[PDB]
Amino acid sequence: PAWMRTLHTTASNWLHLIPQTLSHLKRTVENIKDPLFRFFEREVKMGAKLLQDVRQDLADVVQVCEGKKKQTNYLRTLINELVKGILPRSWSHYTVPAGMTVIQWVSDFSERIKQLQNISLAAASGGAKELKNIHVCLGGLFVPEAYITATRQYVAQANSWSLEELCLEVNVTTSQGATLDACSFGVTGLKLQGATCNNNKLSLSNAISTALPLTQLRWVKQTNTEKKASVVTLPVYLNFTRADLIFTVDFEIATKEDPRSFYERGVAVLCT
Amino acid sequence: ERSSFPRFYFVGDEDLLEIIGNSKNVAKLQKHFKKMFAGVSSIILNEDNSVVLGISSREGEEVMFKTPVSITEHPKINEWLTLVEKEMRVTLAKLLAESVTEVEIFGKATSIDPNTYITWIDKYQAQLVVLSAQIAWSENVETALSSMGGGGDAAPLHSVLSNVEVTLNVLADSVLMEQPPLRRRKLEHLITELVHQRDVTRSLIKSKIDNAKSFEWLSQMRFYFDPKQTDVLQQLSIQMANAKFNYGFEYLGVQDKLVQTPLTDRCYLTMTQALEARLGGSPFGPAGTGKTESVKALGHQLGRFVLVFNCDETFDFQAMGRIFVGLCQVGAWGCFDEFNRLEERMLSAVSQQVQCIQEALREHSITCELLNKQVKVSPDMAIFITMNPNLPDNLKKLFRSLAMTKPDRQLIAQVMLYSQGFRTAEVLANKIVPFFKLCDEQLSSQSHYDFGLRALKSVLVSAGNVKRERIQKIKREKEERGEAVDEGEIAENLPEQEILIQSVCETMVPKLVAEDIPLLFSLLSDVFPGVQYHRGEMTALREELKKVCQEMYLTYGDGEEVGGMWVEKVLQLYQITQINHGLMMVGPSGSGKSMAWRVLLKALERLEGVEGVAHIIDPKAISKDHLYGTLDPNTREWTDGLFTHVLRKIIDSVRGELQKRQWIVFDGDVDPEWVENLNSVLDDNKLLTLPNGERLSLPPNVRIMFEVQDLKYATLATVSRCGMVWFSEDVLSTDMIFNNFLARLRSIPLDESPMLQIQRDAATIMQPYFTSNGLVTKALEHAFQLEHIMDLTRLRCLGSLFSMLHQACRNVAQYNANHPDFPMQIEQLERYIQRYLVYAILWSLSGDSRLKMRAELGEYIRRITTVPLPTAPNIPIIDYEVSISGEWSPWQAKVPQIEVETHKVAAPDVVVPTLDTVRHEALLYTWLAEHKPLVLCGPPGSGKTMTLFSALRALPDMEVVGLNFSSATTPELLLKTFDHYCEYRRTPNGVVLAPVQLGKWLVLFCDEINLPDMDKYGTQRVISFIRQMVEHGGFYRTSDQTWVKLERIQFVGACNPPTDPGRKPLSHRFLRHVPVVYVDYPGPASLTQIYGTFNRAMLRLIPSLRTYAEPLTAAMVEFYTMSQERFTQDTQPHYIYSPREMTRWVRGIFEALRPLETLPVEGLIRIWAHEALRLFQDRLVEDEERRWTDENIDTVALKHFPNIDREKAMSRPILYSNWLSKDYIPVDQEELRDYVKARLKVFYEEELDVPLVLFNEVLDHVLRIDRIFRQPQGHLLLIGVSGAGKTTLSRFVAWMNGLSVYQIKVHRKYTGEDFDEDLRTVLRRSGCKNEKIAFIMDESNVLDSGFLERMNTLLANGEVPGLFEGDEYATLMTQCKEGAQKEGLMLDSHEELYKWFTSQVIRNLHVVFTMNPTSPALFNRCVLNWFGDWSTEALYQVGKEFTSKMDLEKPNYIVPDYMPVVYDKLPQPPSHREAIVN
Amino acid sequence: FEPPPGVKANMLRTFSSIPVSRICKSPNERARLYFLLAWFHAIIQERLRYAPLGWSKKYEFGESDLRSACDTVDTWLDDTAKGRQNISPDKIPWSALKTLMAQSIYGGRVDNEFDQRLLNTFLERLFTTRSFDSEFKLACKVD
Ligand SMILES: Nc1ncnc2c1ncn2[C@@H]1O[C@H](COP(=O)(O)OP(=O)(O)OP(=O)(O)O)[C@@H](O)[C@H]1O
Ligand SMILES: Nc1ncnc2c1ncn2[C@@H]1O[C@H](COP(=O)(O)OP(=O)(O)OP(=O)(O)O)[C@@H](O)[C@H]1O
Ligand SMILES: Nc1ncnc2c1ncn2[C@@H]1O[C@H](COP(=O)(O)OP(=O)(O)O)[C@@H](O)[C@H]1O
Ligand SMILES: Nc1ncnc2c1ncn2[C@@H]1O[C@H](COP(=O)(O)OP(=O)(O)O)[C@@H](O)[C@H]1O
Ligand SMILES: [Mg+2]
Repeated sequence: PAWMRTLHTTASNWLHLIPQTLSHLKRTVENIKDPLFRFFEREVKMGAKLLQDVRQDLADVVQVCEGKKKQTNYLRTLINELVKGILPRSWSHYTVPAGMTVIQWVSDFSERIKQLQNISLAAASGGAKELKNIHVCLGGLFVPEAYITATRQYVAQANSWSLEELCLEVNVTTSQGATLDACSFGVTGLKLQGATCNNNKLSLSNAISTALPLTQLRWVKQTNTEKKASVVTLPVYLNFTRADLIFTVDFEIATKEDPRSFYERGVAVLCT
Repeated sequence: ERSSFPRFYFVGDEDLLEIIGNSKNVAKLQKHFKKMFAGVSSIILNEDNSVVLGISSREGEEVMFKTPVSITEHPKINEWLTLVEKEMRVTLAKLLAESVTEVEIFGKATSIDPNTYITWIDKYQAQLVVLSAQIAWSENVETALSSMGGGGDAAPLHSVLSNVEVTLNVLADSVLMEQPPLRRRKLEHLITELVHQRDVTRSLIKSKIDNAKSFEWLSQMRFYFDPKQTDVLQQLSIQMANAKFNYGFEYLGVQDKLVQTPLTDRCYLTMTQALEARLGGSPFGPAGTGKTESVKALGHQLGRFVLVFNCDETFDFQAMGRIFVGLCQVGAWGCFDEFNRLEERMLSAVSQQVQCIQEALREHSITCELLNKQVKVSPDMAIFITMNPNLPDNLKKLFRSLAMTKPDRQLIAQVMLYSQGFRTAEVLANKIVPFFKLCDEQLSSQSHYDFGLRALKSVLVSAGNVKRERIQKIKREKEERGEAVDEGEIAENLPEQEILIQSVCETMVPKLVAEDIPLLFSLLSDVFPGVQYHRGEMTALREELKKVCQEMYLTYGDGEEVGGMWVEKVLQLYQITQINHGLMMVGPSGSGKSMAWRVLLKALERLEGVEGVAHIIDPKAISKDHLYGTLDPNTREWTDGLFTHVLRKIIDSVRGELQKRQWIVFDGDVDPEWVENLNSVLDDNKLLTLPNGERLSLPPNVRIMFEVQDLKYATLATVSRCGMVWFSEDVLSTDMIFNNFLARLRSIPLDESPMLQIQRDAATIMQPYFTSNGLVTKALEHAFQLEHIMDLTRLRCLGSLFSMLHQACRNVAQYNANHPDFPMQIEQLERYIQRYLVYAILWSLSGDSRLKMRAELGEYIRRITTVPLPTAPNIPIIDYEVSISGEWSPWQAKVPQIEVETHKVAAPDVVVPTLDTVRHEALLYTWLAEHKPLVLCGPPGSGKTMTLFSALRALPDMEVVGLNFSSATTPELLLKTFDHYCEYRRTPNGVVLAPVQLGKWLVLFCDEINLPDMDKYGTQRVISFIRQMVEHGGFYRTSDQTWVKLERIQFVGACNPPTDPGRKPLSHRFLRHVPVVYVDYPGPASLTQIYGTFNRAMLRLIPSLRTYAEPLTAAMVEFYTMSQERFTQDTQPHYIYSPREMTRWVRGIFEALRPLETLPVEGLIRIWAHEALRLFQDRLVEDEERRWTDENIDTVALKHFPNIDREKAMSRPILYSNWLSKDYIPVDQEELRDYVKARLKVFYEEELDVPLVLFNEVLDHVLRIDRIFRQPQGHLLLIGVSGAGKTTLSRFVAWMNGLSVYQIKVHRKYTGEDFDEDLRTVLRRSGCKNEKIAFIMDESNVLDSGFLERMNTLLANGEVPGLFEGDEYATLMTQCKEGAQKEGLMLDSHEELYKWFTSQVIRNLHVVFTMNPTSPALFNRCVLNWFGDWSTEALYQVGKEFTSKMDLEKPNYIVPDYMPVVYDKLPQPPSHREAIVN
Repeated sequence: FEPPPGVKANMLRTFSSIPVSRICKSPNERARLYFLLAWFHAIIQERLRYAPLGWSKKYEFGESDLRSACDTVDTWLDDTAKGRQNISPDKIPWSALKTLMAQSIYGGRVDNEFDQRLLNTFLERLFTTRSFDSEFKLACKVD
């Protein structure tokens, strides 16, 4: 049948597109002590398992397409799901937008695996100290809130502080013109919608979304001071559907601006 | 009757009848008052039991009536019940009034005397002191806003808040010291409510509210009590926002206090506004957010019940409808849980019911139709439903919604830590809550892990208890050293982060897997930096653990020594026992959970002087209805269940079991089917709810533990509600098992001493091989690398090896007994023990794998051992044996050469001994001597059943009962077998099950031990049931719920590999006890021996051919070898072979050689070729395969019979028939064709007339069918496309040869029982009447696998014991007796007539299966016939024969230039008719 | 059959649904505050169309919520003004209505904290004693 050939073509295309393999992080006691290493090792393990599953999936589908394999029950529901163009249930292990089709999911998975490969290569080249200095897209990660928690743990353990007494400061600077403080972590890919941020100062704009160049998460000791009237708390959603709440940032609005207008207009920060 | 005093409507017809009949019996009315009233467990009366003096709670707190109600003055039940409730409400109101006066005296005071305050608290109930505090605070603040009503004035709210603060100070002072638990609960509730009051008052202070009518104050829940109001109902009104509620004033007793988080306050606001608008609320949200607790607290604050129904998948209606209508009449609230989990029909029905109830409630703003009855719904009714993400469409309008998305865990921890008396509660809470978030997120996900809010509450309560214990210890130390005692000073200098860390560790470390403990400590360092805890070792408990381990032959250690991990696990179990009432040891089978808790119980009994008793209940073996209790749907009598019975026995305290430490352990798998009733016990309330409506309080000394090997199918509700101890397999190291085995061998004898001395020498010999990294350890490690037909468990192999070493010691003792003059010396004993140990490792570690893996293990052990081994160049050690003289002797010597009789050729009884048979008999006797159940697993055929049956009949004192397990097998089969062959007897130890006949060891042989299907939760009831008796040595008689000890009963099983279709792998907990031996297909040598014996028996009829027995058998086994090798199962699902084919082959050769008095070797070759073609050629599909078989049979005959002529002995038309002559002789196909056309015409004349055309394929198939119908146990599997003529040919052969045809008339209603009945009728007509039966079967007739199992048993054994039981069995034996009398045989005893009936059935009945192209076992029991489809030749013959009447003769027709030649044998000139048919 | 989109159409639907007698009662400001409630409900329901932006999820802000809000309005206006023809805007229980329609009505279905914050912003912008002025701005910079 024609659909059989089309499925063969798309499976071969995706097999070509998706990277080959993912390398696990080498275990070490000093690395075990570091929390960032633990989080990134968990992410690498999950990503590698999912990548192996998807690759073996595509290989089995291609082999069925040649005709040397019989369609088992799992393969049959798999092929039905593929031809109907919806996301397979087994493939989707991390939180995903509801309406995203298979092709977009495969492209996103390829991007995530590329980021994970870069992260693993950087970790292997150096160690936890180099692992702290990696600019990581929150959308690319499977569990970004785990990354936020890992950064908090690293800051607390480095300076012998308690976790509960640390608060989050966000500094939005360009990638080139950024300073990597011991308590600062580079985060890329955050998109600001409904407003534009300049010199860490929010301004209301009619643009659909403004891309933040490089968001720096700085954990500082709780100053125990009331927040100023010109500060605004913005949600950070995982995707455009706004179904996942990763964390809340605090930004300083510009002069003459009204935070109530920021709340009404649905200004938010998106990982993707 | 129920219309008046609607409060008692809550109970059902059962309790209504009970209270009507026993109205004078007030002592039996306490169960009712438990059912309806709130805190009440019983009503206090005098010795006369005639006047209701007072009321009591289930905890022990009681109220005294100001004016007690005299039942004598009001004999009517309803009148005095109404008087009792009215007086209870009035007493609650008066007590509330005077308590409010007392607390007002307390209020507006600079300082409070702790003694007066504690006296006021002790005088009163927890609910009442909480209400008094609420009223006092509300009145004081109301007067205060009245004062500032002028505005811009001084603030007495500061004074009120300061008063609340000083009350908080004295409260935190009081709870630090030791208090009674009831006073502790009252103090905790007071602290929680006062903390909430302080918070809201500080909020009012910050908001600078100066008007009493300002909404910010109006939103807070206000209580307004009016002492002068005549009606006690109207005295206190609970107003909040615009809603006004009247107090329920029902005695709530003592219940857990819900902290007043902002989410809870918002819930109160929304729910009160909804109730004001006369429609309930629907607080949806995710799991573990306290929505149900919010409903409970809102109801309790208003003095009303809620009944939180549990809406699981298995949900009731009749009792559900009863509790609903009772609630509607009484007016007490009702709440739901997990509503969306209900079934769609269930959901719609409940939605309609609550829709009617809500519509009645709205119309009240009065009776409604409920269960075809009128129900008076009180105005104060409310109903709430909690969802997990929506409301049904008919309810979306009638019901307000609320988002219980998350609870405030930080404030919950702060308030509850302050309740325990902790100082610096804010810091501790803000540390602990994120720590539990990290544990939920960062730690590896596991089935048994749980870090919910309930776990946090348990941790904080345990922390409070540990702080109290530390304070008490410091106080005792200060009493001993010095005299200065002051609670405040010891409280001040007491570390608290250390105490919290100690509680957190004690609670969570036991449930952590091996690799998570460092992660937990890293998390603790991250959250609690620089502060650490040190585990306080239990010195006395460690000493007594050592003593009990010594007594029980268990190895014991401390820290890093052998057994240190196990000892630490036992101590962790002890701590979990201390801090929890519900435990759960989770770990793979073989980690020592059972022995861990048993040793802990024994050590505790020897420590505290409190004797411990343990009840082991297997939930899966017993039905849930019997497990919890049976409520008769019609007679309405309640029969208490097993768990219910043991709980009631504990409660009654007949023999001081309350003083005892009693542990109920649920040894067996867990699923969300029965544990849903236990969820009400594992929680804080701890009560045994019963369908009858009875409630049983859980005693403090009762502990519930579920020794579950895994938690995959367990719901998170159960996991969150009980403590967890993780028992990894690393806990029980192999050296520990070795030491336990050696200690038990050295201490206890096998018989129940010379044999004890023999055991000691044997252990001394094998000690070098059992050490760490010894021979056995390395052999086991390598054996784990191999592949086994069943999943490999370390403890299974170790137990089998230990049992077989026990048999080695028994053999040594027997040798010493049989040679009294020369007992075996030390050197010979050492040689024998070493050789037996090597052989035992060989046959135990790889006793359940193929021969190649056995050879791999043999070569490995030969490489790694120093024990002497046989020097055979290629023969493996396994085929050798260890003689009593300590020498390696081949098993071949033990194999004899018997000669079976002629009339017994290939009879079911005969079992020709061989290498496989003799080795399996030896191992079977070995594992039977220790009475260890064993399973014989192997491919279809292979003689697993005959080997087992012959070995069992060999020993005289062991009787055999065969049990054919089906796909629908249930333990009731085993109970029925026990009833038939055993009986219950009362003994001083207890009730004992033993066989009726004395001095016999009954074996319940299970033919298919893995056939029964597992439930939806992956558990087989029969398997767990058999395991329960295998391990505990008994079970519970469900008739009276009594432990029954098994005596002289043991189990033996057989099965096929689990990879085969329809086979479910056995549980590891069951496999651990049962050694498994793999009965592969007998080797070419074994087949040669057995069928050479069969041939030598067969050929004695004709003496001139006796010399050709050996070459005939050799040719047979060789051809069968290539047949098996070539026609593999991968080509077709039915391409299987076994020795059963050879048995059929020899049986057919016998049956066709018996009529012929003399016969030259050419005829024997011809008959051998005919049977080979009928067995290994017709089952094929492709013509190339058939040509291959013909060529190979030609080559085999030429090779093994060279001095013969191929034309005569192997003429191509090998067609044998009994139709023409009297004997079964070859005949030319032309006479066959003519005679069978004549018989077809007679078939038209007599039976149904449909035109049948005769093509050569029908000739061959009719010949095959006739040949099989002639043979005994002739069962045909007609495999072919529909309409080919399978059924018609079968009927034609049956009619021709005289067998009466029989077909099933199956319809959509045709259940199993009809099939068993029809099989019964067929069996009677074939065995009891000596009348042959042709059983036509088609796969369309098969409706379930059970039919296939019954037919398979019928094909294999010749009959099935299942059909004929009791009266039917007696009727069958009457028929068989009369039939034997008619035939001429006199038989009396049951067994002889049954055997004669079985012989008649196997000789007479012929069942033919027709399927359209599948258990391989079914294929092996029939001779598979390939009908296929009509070929081109066949279709052409049908066409010509049918269209011969029409005249298609056209001389004008001229042959084409090219003629289509689809017909293979078309004549060279097509005429018109052949062209048309083509 | 689906409702016509638009704030205007929603407002006419709301006003036609509510009976004549209920809106014109003893307090003449009841009609004004009912108009404010109708405008708030229309704004919320039309914001529901732009679900990713106007809200976080498609809540069920149906007519039952409007009926409950109107009932709360009537009860509180009865309680504050005991049969009085004219009532000052300051004496109007604004805080009661704001909290009731932020937590119980229109807020019970709100699970996201940010949607609750937006609802509070809308209520505090609309329901205030400053509204009873002729210069009140129901919206700012519409075009
Ligand atoms: N402390 C110990 N030292 C040595 N051997 C032990 C010890 N505890 C138990 N054993 C042995 O190891 C095995 C453990 O059996 P046990 O029934 O306790 O384990 P289990 O994992 O709880 O089993 P199951 O899940 O089948 O009930 C037994 O053979 C027992 O004799
Ligand atoms: N020792 C033996 N004595 C007699 N027959 C034997 C022996 N060993 C194997 N056979 C032959 O092997 C075949 C299989 O024997 P049996 O019917 O007992 O198998 P089974 O274990 O019941 O098979 P299944 O897997 O179907 O349960 C029979 O035809 C039998 O003649
Ligand atoms: N405000 C509160 N005060 C005290 N305990 C609470 C409170 N809220 C929740 N809990 C506790 O947290 C857990 C959550 O309640 P539960 O009924 O299991 O939630 P859900 O119904 O959402 O599954 C329970 O153990 C409950 O007692
Ligand atoms: N040898 C034959 N010649 C002509 N017709 C036949 C022959 N065998 C079967 N039939 C036809 O097949 C029909 C019965 O088919 P049946 O044997 O029940 O199918 P199946 O082979 O699936 O059991 C009869 O009506 C008969 O006409
Ligand atoms: Mg069998």
